[PDB]
Amino acid sequence: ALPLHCSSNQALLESRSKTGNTQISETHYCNYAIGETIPLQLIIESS
Amino acid sequence: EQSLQLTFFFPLGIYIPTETGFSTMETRVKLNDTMENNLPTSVFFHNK
Amino acid sequence: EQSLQLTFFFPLGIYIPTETGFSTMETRVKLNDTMENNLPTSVFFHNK
Repeated sequence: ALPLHCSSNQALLESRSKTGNTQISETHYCNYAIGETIPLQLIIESS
Repeated sequence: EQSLQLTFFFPLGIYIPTETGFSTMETRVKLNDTMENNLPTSVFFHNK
Repeated sequence: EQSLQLTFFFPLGIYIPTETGFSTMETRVKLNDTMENNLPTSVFFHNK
């Protein structure tokens, strides 16, 4: 299956929503945020 | 006009070990020091 | 030449819980540490 853009909390999710970087996966101390593998939101925004 | 079925997986409650823990993007976010922020218990993600 | 009526809504006084509190844009602003900054009581928005 595929990984999708999830995060540990709204803290990491807000910076993801700011920078738009849903591909690169990034980790805080014990909080993690997983990068999405297909930018389907950008796909729908392009059509 | 045919349909796909893409299957997604995602974790919750994964305890990253503090013993080798770290953080990038320290400049972007800063948590408020509470153990509910210091352990993942929930997962937030966007809908459709 | 016709008219619209769009309807707007906006909160005030929402106590965001401190226990999972956080902040982005930590480098941009820095509030002066007083409880009238540390609680929302008012809401600010632009006119026409």
